Amino acid sequence: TSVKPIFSRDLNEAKRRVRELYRAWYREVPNTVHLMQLDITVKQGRDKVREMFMKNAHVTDPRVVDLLVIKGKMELQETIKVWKQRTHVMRFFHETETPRPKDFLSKFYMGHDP
Amino acid sequence: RPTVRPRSDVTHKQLSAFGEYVAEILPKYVQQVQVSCLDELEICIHPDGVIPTLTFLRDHTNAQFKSLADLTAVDVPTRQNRFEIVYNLLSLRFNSRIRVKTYADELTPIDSIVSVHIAANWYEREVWDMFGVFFFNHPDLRRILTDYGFEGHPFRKDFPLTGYVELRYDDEVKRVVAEPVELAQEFRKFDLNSPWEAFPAYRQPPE
Amino acid sequence: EKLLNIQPPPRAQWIRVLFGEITRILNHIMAVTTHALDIGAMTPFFWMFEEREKMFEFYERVSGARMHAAYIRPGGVHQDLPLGLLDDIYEFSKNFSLRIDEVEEMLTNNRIWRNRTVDIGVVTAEDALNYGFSGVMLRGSGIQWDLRKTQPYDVYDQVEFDVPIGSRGDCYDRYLCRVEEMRQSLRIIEQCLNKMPPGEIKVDDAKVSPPKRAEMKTSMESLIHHFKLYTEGYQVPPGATYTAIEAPKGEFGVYLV
Amino acid sequence: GSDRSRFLEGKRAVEDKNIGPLVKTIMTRCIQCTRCIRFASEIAGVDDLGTTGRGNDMQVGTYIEKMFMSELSGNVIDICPVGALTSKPYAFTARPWETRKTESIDVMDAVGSNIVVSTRTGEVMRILPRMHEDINEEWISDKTR
Amino acid sequence: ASATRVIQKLRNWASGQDLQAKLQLRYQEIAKRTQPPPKLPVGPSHKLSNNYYCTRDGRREVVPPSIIMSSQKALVEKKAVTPAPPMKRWELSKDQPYL
Amino acid sequence: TQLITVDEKLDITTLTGVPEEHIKTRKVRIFVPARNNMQSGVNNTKKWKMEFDTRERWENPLMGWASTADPLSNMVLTFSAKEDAIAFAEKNGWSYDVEEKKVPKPKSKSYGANFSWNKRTRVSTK
Amino acid sequence: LKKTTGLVGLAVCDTPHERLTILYTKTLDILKHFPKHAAYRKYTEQITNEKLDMVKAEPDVKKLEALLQGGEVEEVILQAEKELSLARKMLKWKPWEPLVEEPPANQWKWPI
Amino acid sequence: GVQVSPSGEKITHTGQVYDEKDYRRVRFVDRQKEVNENFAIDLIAQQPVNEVEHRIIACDGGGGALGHPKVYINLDKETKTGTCGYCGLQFKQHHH
Amino acid sequence: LHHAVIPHGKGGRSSVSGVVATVFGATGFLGRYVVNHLGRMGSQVIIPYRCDVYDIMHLRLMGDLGQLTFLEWDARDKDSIRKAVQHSNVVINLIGREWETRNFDFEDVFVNIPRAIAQASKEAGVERFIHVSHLNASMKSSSKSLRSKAVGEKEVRSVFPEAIIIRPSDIFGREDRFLNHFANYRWFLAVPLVSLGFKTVKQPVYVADVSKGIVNATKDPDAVGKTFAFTGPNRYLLFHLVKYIFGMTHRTFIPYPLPLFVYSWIGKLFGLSPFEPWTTKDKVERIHISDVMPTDLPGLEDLGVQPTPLELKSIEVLRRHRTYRWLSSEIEETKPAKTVNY
Amino acid sequence: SKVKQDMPPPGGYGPIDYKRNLPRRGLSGYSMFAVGIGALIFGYW
Amino acid sequence: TYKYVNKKEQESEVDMKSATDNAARILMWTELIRGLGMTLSYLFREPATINYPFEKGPLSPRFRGEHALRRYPSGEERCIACKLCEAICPAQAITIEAEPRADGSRRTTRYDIDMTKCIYCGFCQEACPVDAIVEGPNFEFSTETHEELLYNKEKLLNNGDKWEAEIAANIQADYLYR
Ligand SMILES: NC(=O)C1=CN([C@@H]2O[C@H](COP(=O)(O)OP(=O)(O)OC[C@H]3O[C@@H](n4cnc5c(N)ncnc54)[C@H](OP(=O)(O)O)[C@@H]3O)[C@@H](O)[C@H]2O)C=CC1
Ligand code: SF4
Ligand code: SF4
Ligand code: SF4
Ligand code: SF4
Ligand SMILES: [K+]
Ligand SMILES: [Zn+2]
Repeated sequence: TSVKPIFSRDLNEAKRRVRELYRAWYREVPNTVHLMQLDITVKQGRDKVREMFMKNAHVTDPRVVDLLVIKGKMELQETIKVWKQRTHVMRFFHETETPRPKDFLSKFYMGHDP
Repeated sequence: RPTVRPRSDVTHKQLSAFGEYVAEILPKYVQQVQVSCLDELEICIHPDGVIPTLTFLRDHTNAQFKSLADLTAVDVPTRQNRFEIVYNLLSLRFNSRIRVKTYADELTPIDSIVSVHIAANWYEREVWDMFGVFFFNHPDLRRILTDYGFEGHPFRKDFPLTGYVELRYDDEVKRVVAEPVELAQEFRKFDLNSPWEAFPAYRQPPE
Repeated sequence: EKLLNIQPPPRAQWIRVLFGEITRILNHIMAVTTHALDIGAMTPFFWMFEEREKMFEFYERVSGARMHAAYIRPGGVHQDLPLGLLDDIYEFSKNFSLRIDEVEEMLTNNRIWRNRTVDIGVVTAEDALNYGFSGVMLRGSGIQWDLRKTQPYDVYDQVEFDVPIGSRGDCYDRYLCRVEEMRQSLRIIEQCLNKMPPGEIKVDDAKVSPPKRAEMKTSMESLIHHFKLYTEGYQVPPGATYTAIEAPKGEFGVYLV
Repeated sequence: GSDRSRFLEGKRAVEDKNIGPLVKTIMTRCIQCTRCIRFASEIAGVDDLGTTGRGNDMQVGTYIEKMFMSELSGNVIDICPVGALTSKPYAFTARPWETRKTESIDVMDAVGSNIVVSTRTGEVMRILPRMHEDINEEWISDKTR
Repeated sequence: ASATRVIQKLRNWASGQDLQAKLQLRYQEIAKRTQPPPKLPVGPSHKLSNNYYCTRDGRREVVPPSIIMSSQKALVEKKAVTPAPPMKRWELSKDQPYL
Repeated sequence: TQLITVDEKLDITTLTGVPEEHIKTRKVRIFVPARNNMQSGVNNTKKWKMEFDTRERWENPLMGWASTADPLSNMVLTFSAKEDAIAFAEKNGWSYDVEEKKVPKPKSKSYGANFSWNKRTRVSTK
Repeated sequence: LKKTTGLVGLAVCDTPHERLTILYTKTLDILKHFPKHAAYRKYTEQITNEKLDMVKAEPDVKKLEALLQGGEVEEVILQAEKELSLARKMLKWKPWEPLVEEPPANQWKWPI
Repeated sequence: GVQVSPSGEKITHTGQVYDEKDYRRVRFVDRQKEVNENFAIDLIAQQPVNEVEHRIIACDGGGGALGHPKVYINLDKETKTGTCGYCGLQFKQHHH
Repeated sequence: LHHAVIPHGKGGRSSVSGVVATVFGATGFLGRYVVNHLGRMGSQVIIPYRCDVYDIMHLRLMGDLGQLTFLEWDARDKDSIRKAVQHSNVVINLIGREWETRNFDFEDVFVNIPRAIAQASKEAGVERFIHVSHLNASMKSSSKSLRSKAVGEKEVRSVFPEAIIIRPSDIFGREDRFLNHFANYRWFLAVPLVSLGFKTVKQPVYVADVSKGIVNATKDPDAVGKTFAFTGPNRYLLFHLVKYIFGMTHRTFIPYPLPLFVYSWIGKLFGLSPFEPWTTKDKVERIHISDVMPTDLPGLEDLGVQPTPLELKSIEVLRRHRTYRWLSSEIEETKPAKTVNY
Repeated sequence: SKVKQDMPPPGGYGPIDYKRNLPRRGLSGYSMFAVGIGALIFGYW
Repeated sequence: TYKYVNKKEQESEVDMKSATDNAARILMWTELIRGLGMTLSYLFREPATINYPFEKGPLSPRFRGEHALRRYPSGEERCIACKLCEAICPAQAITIEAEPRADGSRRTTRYDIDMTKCIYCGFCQEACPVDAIVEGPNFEFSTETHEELLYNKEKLLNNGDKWEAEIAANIQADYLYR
């Protein structure tokens, strides 16, 4: 209640900025895969971009959405340059680590973790 | 007393007079003016007056603080605005130092002072990288000290000392990969706080 | 020390100034010789690094380590000098200006070095102040500023030396400033060796400095303070300070809260 | 206190006692504060501890070879400010800056007294009492300690 | 130090400076590695009298910073001042101005 | 023109960079720490600490050290007020258990009760 | 008569009395647009008036620099025009107004 | 004195030997498990008891500052010798 | 379980998994991936080696502070085998060669050494013995190596009756001898295939899939004597596979029908070499032996491993063999090979 | 036992040169140009 | 005070002789020949190189080398399990698990020092109240594996027994300063 906006008055232009950022990432994925000799395909990278947007897609605060857009623009900028390397852009896929299972039987069989 | 420092009440009085001067010149922004017993002048202002306060201190005739020494942030995660942004300024003309404080939270950015001092470019990049305080109108605001894909702002109090991820070479993928952190030692925190107070001058009143 | 409101003893202060100028000679040797190595000449690097090895031997004699000598402490100075150290420092410093003269003759009048450094990286005084350089680029561009003269901290206020000042703001003027700062550091080293005072080595406050080991093993309060300083440490009263020291590379500041 | 000692003489020394398998007594470092005596007289109510002698020779303990073994007898280890009365099972194993403290409750007694488990490197090292004025006040029993 | 006269003359002429006076190899003028034992002095406050810690407790002389004005505590012709008197201009060095 | 109405709960967990495991499957405890019963000093109370639930610390096969797997093990956070700690926990999105401050009860103390004429408070040893 | 200023990028700037005169008069003329109760107006009028008085009093450059104590006269000129720029910026702003917002009660409390 | 486990490996002065079925002996396979031969408990057991005259004896480690903190031991019990806590030196009052 | 073998610790690389394992072919090509997976999950890995310490240097990482114990061994030293296996829950046998040397032949390599390792493991009382055979190493095969692997499979079954026996197909991956072999066919004029590469069906399997299958086998409650067939998800004709390989390489593709008799002659000519031979008669026979259909045997699917397709994990192998012109080409620039069923 | 400490000699240490010292040598310009021209003329003849 | 490094006082005007001198300096490369002479003199000097494994570099009794646990002259270990060296250890490189011994003395059961974690600062040896842990003069103890630098109590006691003939002499030469 009665906070100061940073870019967006409400959620609509925040979603507009989100759509602009998503367009930029979607266009940049093929150039990234071509330039950095990535094992993945263009479809996998665009699906990963959609996955990141979806895992951030539950927040309804305009300031938080604007800050996520700003951080996404920074990440996109260092992907536009080759500041990020193959290792940095393949860290999004978690190809090495085994995911912890979501079921109580497995989480009971190994570890005392909830 | 050969083990105690001298006091210099003359420069304490000078800094007090200059604090009155700045506080009455800029009443719109100045919230507090204090002079420590170490003879350092601190001026705590509203975040809206960062640009006018820093411009006044950069080029006012009686307050030429044209050199910016330091720009840092302090995370105090118990106040409502958890970041205290601190500017240490140097006056070569009058051979003085001033400190200007403002506040921020995770969702309230502060106007950058790159138009006033150019060192504020990298200093505000470091503040954003280490604390997540965004800066308005900053040219190429981005990370400066963390890794390229690093997530989170590590100088915050709630960030762990060891971080959340660690890097190792993996021969299957032939890469340097990131894993969740698993220490073989588990850094031992030490409770090095005496249960007896040491300084009665700072004894807070009870709640 | 400023947060604790204590002062180191005069012998500790003079030792700290002596090793401050020793660090300044080390750092300016490193800067000048590695700058010349990046330009293309390596013989001054080898000569002045033999000299740098002698000064690292001085560090290894005054403390344990050659480089990371955890020696200057908030309680003044950790340990006193061994008995031959001042004479060996004098023997090093009386021959040191010849080495600076050899490097000066090798580089300064050399037309290749002049073409490589003159009118390169010219910084105006106003731009240096606005960019907040504050260390050597100010006096290379002509700004008369040195913290050891303007805001003196240790016995720098009672040593005598000159601050070299550039006039063109380029690499050549900065190189000349660093060489002249080496010479003035030699001058301060001579003054410190002459005026070293006979006092104690750390502030006689057992609640900040650890006591001597004999007193610790023979006294109750000394053992209690040794235990608490080496387990918990001294409590610094709350407050924030910004302490700036004229380090050889520039204004080195600590904002302590 | 001050930071130095003006004492240039020889310190006294007191022979130790064998008060039990729980409380190790190094009575040389006792400061003659009678806290254990007051506790064992009022709270524990055994009246076995006391002062024998006069002056600098005044000593705390039992005059005879007495086995001070009651319930609520580690609380003298708690309330002794010096290390005159220490815990024999917790002999030399850890230090307070090492120990992580977890505030928990007690079992094997239906009082449910509040305790602090002092662990270190994933190993339970000590059980201390907590302060709850409505359950156990400041102390716990020997079984839970 | 162990060089012939002809080689010393060649070195001095080629360097342009006298080298045997300030050669950078240490031979015998350094201190002996085995030193006599020291007897370090005790500093002040070893006085055994008139030496109470409360009279030299510099750590507890620190006070909280003095508030000049406050937006809460205070709730608020004269000359303009400066943070300090302006710094006097440096004098040129007399032993070597090198100007 | 510069004020907007936001009716959220100030969620910054998407900005903190913490993995979702250490956000959701985590329990913080907000408490004034208990007085260490080995000492009579009370200065280590009166500040509200926030700590995390303790995870597994196992034994290193090589050296016998205590190995860990969670980063939020030594995460003592200090707050001047319970409401500030609650707000910080809610803002970072951690489930919290908060327990009230346990002040010692004010007690009647009289030196003359040790020498009572008829009450049981008369002591037998000074 | 002065050959160099000694600071890189600072021009020699002959006839500095006229330049200081016009800078100080422009500063006064733009200070006339501030409110009368503006402390910035009062103090800057004091500073500019006394510096203009000493620049009218002293005709020699070296003695004028010694009186001004602002470094070289070219540094004084640069400081005067920067003060004029600050006067314009402070007319665009309105710093003499009351405080925009009180801080929270524990915002400047140390230690916590 | 070092001893040998039935598995074969040596036993340290804090007896910590790996069991028969413990896998952590491949670290000693083709290498060695080094044990300090000089057991301090035996070395201080074979030290003689010092006969002193006073009821209270002061102990260092054998030097003014090269030893341990100077402690005092009370030799009132005739049945047992007083051992200094830092060293392992034992003192007995010469009551004759 | 002994107390030091309890699997306590989340995840891997610093935890204990209780998979103390002696890996015998660890210095080779499948062995590095197996050791990588074991050290990743966090396990005591005993590596007996006979090559140089420099040749085992690449294995010295991927283990956390003494979790990898290297010790020398000789294949003719029963004491060395016994001291390798005497502290191990699990023994994994990956010993193999693609050729025969003066000291060791196919019979020794695939029969005598696995029998000695299994015998020493049985006498030391290890709990599991995983042995890597080959798919279609059944009996009466055209090549000596497959017959030797069949006989060694029988010998390991006789000595260690509950040994897990894993039979992968032709394993592909980085530094393999299948994809790199077909990509190194470019150094000659044409590609000499038998019957133009037709009537020869292969389903290659990924190294990470095989190593994950081996690790899941050494942790699996089942597989106490079972035989697994580790195959890829798609079966390709040899002609289509080589055409896909040269398409991903972007070099060229001119095939050449060559009868197996003279192709075995050329293989023997290449195998006459004191160094590691480029190809040999047994190699070309195993190239032109078709894979069998895995019908009743379990595989990666019920060992918990999804078989990664070659069309997915093929660019990380064949990008070395491209020129600069075609180096920055994606997956979609090459059409996938036709998959047969048969 | 008197206080023994690392101290300078009672008369102080000797002088230490610190200023720049260049030899300031070489032939004059006229002599070098004259010997060069003489070598040129002799070689030409 | 201050001085100039490149500013010139007035000018030396223009003269035929000075012009000829500058012309000869430019044409005949006089400063280049001077630099040649300087490095020629350095050629004819004596090198400062020592024959390394036979002539070691000089050191001091204060030198911080390899860690060691010392003993009393009776043979009893000096360490009394007081843990304040690991309390002061700025790298947390020491682990000091301890228990009462068979004779009831306060001794250590685990004393580990991670030399790959230690910063070689001597804080442990200056904090130890009984001179138990020391940093002796051994610096040529480089190993071929990471594990050999993870010392335990047996390794530290072996180092103390190995280097006691030198550590005791260094402490004798040094203890009056500390
Ligand atoms: N790779 C493939 O395409 C396929 C392989 N297989 C089988 O899987 C197993 C592992 O495969 P792979 O990695 O490719 O094999 P490698 O070619 O990589 O060799 C495996 C290991 O065997 C060791 N070895 C070979 N001969 C001897 C010997 N005489 N004595 C001791 N050690 C020896 C090698 O050690 P060193 O380096 O010291 O010589 C090496 O570490 C083998 O049995 C192989 O036949 C099955 C199907 C397909
Ligand atoms: S409580 Fe401790 S210090 Fe007090 S009298 Fe008892 S034993 Fe002595
Ligand atoms: S820690 Fe306390 S009780 Fe123990 S010896 Fe020291 S002062 Fe005495
Ligand atoms: S030298 Fe320093 S870092 Fe190393 S063990 Fe000792 S205290 Fe720790
Ligand atoms: S080595 Fe010294 S400081 Fe460390 S625990 Fe032992 S006695 Fe204490
Ligand atoms: K106690
Ligand atoms: Zn003793």
